[PDB]
Amino acid sequence: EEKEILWNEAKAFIAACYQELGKAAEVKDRLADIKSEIDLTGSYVHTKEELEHGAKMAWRNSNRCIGRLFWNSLNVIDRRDVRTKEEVRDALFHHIETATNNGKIRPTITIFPPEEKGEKQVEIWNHQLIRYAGYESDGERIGDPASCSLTAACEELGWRGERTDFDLLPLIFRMKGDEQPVWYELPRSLVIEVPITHPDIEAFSDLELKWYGVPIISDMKLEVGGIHYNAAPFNGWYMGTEIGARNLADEKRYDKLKKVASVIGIAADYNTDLWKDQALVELNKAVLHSYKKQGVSIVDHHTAASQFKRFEEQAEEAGRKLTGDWTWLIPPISPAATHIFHRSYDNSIVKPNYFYQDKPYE
Amino acid sequence: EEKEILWNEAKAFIAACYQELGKAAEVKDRLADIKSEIDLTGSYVHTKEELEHGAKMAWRNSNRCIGRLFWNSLNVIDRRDVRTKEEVRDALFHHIETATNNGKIRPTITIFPPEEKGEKQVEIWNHQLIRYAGYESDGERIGDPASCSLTAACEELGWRGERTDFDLLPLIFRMKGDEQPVWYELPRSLVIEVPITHPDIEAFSDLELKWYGVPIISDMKLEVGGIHYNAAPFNGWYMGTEIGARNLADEKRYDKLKKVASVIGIAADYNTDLWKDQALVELNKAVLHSYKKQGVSIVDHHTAASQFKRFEEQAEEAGRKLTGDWTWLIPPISPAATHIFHRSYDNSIVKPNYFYQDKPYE
Ligand code: HEM
Ligand code: HEM
Ligand SMILES: CCN(CCc1cccc(F)c1)Cc1cccc(NC(=N)c2cccs2)c1
Ligand SMILES: CCN(CCc1cccc(F)c1)Cc1cccc(NC(=N)c2cccs2)c1
Ligand SMILES: C[C@H](O)[C@H](O)[C@H]1CNc2nc(N)[nH]c(=O)c2N1
Ligand SMILES: C[C@H](O)[C@H](O)[C@H]1CNc2nc(N)[nH]c(=O)c2N1
Ligand SMILES: [Cl-]
Ligand SMILES: [Cl-]
Repeated sequence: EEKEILWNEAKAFIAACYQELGKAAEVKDRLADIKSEIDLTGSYVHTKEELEHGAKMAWRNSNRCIGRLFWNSLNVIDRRDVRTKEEVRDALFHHIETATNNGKIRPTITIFPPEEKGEKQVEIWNHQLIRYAGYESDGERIGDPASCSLTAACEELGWRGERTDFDLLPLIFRMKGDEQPVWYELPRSLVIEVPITHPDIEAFSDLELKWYGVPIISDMKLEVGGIHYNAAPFNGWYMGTEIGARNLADEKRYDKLKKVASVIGIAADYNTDLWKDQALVELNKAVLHSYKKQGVSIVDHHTAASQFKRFEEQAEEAGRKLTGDWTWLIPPISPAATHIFHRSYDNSIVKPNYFYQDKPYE
Repeated sequence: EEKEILWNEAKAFIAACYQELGKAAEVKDRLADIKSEIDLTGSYVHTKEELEHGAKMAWRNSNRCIGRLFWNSLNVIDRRDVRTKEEVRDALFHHIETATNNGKIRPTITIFPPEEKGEKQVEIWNHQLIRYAGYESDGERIGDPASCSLTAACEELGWRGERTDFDLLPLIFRMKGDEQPVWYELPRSLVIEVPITHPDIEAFSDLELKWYGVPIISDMKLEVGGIHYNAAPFNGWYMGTEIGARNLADEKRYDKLKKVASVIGIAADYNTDLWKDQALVELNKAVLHSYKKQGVSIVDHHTAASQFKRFEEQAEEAGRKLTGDWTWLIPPISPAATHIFHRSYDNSIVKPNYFYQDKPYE
C-alpha cells in the first residue's frame, strides 16, 4: 500500500508539474524512470526542477495563506546533500542570513533530505527558526507562553535562558541515529529585531516592545509527489496584524492591550468605549510604522488582501481552481473592510502542500 | 409525502417541546390528536404554549445569532386570528410600538397565520418593518442600496419617496386572494431614530448620520413542528457593529469611512496608516455612545460575546448540543478579541428555526 500511495501521488504530481513547466512530452519517460526507481529502491529522487516547482505549488495550494500572489518567486535552496549536524546548523544560519537580506526579506525555503521509511533524516524541534522563549514560575509568566513547552525541553538539554521577555531560543534539532537533539545559540548578528514605536505617541516606547524581523516556519512537512520533506523551513515577511493583533495582543500571548490603552491615554474600564479595539488599531499602526522605519519588509492587511484578490484573478485566468480557508484568510482586525470577508472559498486540500506534523517533544 | 414530512416534524417537535416544558406524559395523547387532525385536515394547529415555546426554540437554534442567551425571554404575540389587511397593518404597528417600548427594547415576535397548501395567508414584502429606501439615478446613489429593488417595487405601486438618504419605506404586504400588495406609510411617532454623534469629536455631527432604533426582521419563515409561518416578524436590539461596521461602513451600503476619516482629522491616503480601521473604531464608538445617550437599547460586541459565552455554558449544563456558524458569530471588528474567534462551532441545522424564503418581488 505504501509504494502504491507513492506511485499514485508521483504520477499526479509529475503530470501536473511538467504540464505547468511546458514539459508534457517528457512525462511518460520520466514516469517510467520513476516507477522502476520505486520498484528497486522503494522511493524516488526529485530533479532540481521538480523540487523547486513542487515547493512553489505547495505554497500556492496553502489554503490559509493570504500571501500567495507571490508563489512563483519563492527562492528554493536544495540541501538534500546534508549529512552532518554542523551542515544542518550552517544551512539554517545561511537561510536566516539570505532570507533576511538586510531587511528586504526574500521568501525562501531550504529543503533537507526527506523521510525514508517514514524515518526522518533531520528532525527540527523549533516552531520557527527565530522565536522567543517562554517561562512560567510562581504563577508568574515571562516571555512568549506559546514557547513554554519547547523552552522547557531546551532547558532539559543544558540550555539556560536569561528570562527576559525576549530570549531567543537556540536552534534545536535531532539527526537520524542520535537519541537527543543538539542545540546551537543563534548568532545575534544574524537576527534583525524591530523596536516598536508609534508614529505620533512618544510614550509608546515606554512599553519596550519589540519583535523579530523574519518569521521562518520550521516545523511543517512539505509534501511533493508522495515524498515527505518533514524538514523544510520557509519564510515570507509578516503581515502586521500577526504581530499587532495576535502575538502582542492575545491574552494567552504577550497580552499587551491594557498597557497599550494606558500609554495611548484611554480608559480601559468599559466595553462600550471600545478601548480594546482602539488599542488594537494603535498597536497595529505602531508595528507597521516600526518595521517601515527600520527598513524591514512587512505588509498591512489591506494591501495583503488586495494582493490576494490579484491571486484569485490570476488563478481564474490560468484556469486553476482556487482553494482557501475563509476563517484564516480574513484578517483579525477590520475583516469586513476586505473583499475576502464578503466571498466564500473552497477549503479542499490539494497537493503539493505544507502540513502539520507531530511535535517530537511534549 | 407532504403529510408524512409534516407528521414526522410534528412528532419530533412535540416530544422535544413537551419534554422541555415538563409535560412528557401528555405527548402520547397530543400526538394522537395531531395525527387524526392531519388525517382529516391535512394540517394541525399549535396550542398557544407550543407556538410560544416553538418560537423560542427557533431563536435558540439560530446558528448565526450571537444574542441567543436571552432566547427564553422572547415575547410572543399570537396573531393567527387576523383575516384582513387592516388587522395586519394594525398588528405590525402594534409590534413596533410594544417592541420599541420607549427605547427599552423588548425582544418580540408577532406570528401571523401559517401557510396552508404552501399557500401564504399574509405575505410581507419588507425585509425589516423599519428600513430606509434606496435609489439610483444618473449613476448617483441616494439612501440604502440594499433597499433599491424593494424601493423600486413600492414606487411601482404608487408610493413615492422624498429621496433623502433616510426615507422610511412604507409597510408593504399582500393578502391571500389579492393580486397586489398594499402599502401603508409608517406613522413617524412610532419610529425611534438615533442621530449619530461622537463622545469627544464635535465635528462628527457634520456627517448628519442617523439610524433607526429597532431592527425588526420581517421576511424570514419561522418553522415549528412542520408548520410554516412565513409571516412572523421578530426583533431584538442591535449589536453596535451591525450599524457602525456594516450598514454605515460597507462600500455597497452607506460607504461612510472616508467621510469619517475626514471629520476625525486623519488622512485617508495610505493603507499602512490603518485609516479605515481607525475610522471604523471611531464610528462604532459613536454609534454606541449615541444609542446610550438617547436611551435606546444596544449592545457592544465584547459584551455580546460574553453573553454568548454564557449561552454556551448554559447549553452544556442543560445537556443540549450547541450549534453555531463561526463565520457569522465573529464580530466584524476586533474578532480575535472575542472568545468566539478562538473556538469552533457545529453548524448543523436544528428545528424549530428561522429560514430564508424567496422574495416576492425581483
Ligand atoms: C511573502 C509573504 C507572506 C505573507 C505576508 C504571508 C501571510 C500569511 C499569514 C498572515 C498567514 C496566517 C498565519 C497565522 O495566522 O498564524 C499565513 C499562513 C500560511 N502561509 Fe503564508 N505568507 C507569506 C509567505 C508564505 C510562504 C513563502 C509560504 C511557504 C512557502 C507560506 C505558507 C503559509 C502556510 C503553510 C500557512 C498556514 C500555516 C498554518 O496552517 O498554521 N506563506 N501566511
Ligand atoms: C436581543 C438582541 C439580539 C441581538 C443583539 C442579536 C444579534 C444578532 C446579530 C448581530 C446577528 C447577525 C446579523 C447580520 O450580520 O446581518 C443576528 C442574526 C440573527 N439573529 Fe439575532 N440578535 C438578537 C435577537 C434575536 C431575536 C429576538 C431573534 C429571533 C427570535 C434572532 C434571530 C436571529 C437570526 C435568525 C439571525 C440570522 C439572520 C440571517 O441569517 O440572515 N435574534 N443576531
Ligand atoms: C504560530 C502561529 N502560526 C501557525 C499556527 C500554528 C502553528 C503550529 C501549531 C499550531 F497548532 C498552530 C505561525 C505562522 C504560520 C504560517 C505563516 C506565518 N506568518 C508568516 N507571515 C510566515 C511565516 C513563514 C512564511 S510566511 C505564521
Ligand atoms: C440584512 C442583514 N441581516 C440579514 C442578512 C440577509 C438578509 C436577507 C437576505 C440576505 F441575503 C441576507 C439583517 C439581520 C438579520 C438578523 C438579525 C439582525 N440584527 C439584529 N440585531 C436583529 C434583527 C431582528 C432580531 S435581532 C439583522
Ligand atoms: C477556531 C478558529 O478557526 C481558530 O481559532 C483560528 C481562526 N482564524 C485564524 N486565522 C489566522 N490567520 N490565524 C489563527 O491563528 C486563527 N485562529
Ligand atoms: C461569505 C461570508 O460568509 C459572508 O459575506 C458573511 C461573513 N460573515 C458575516 N457575518 C455577519 N454577522 N453578517 C454578515 O453579513 C456576514 N457576511
Ligand atoms: Cl508568528
Ligand atoms: Cl440591519
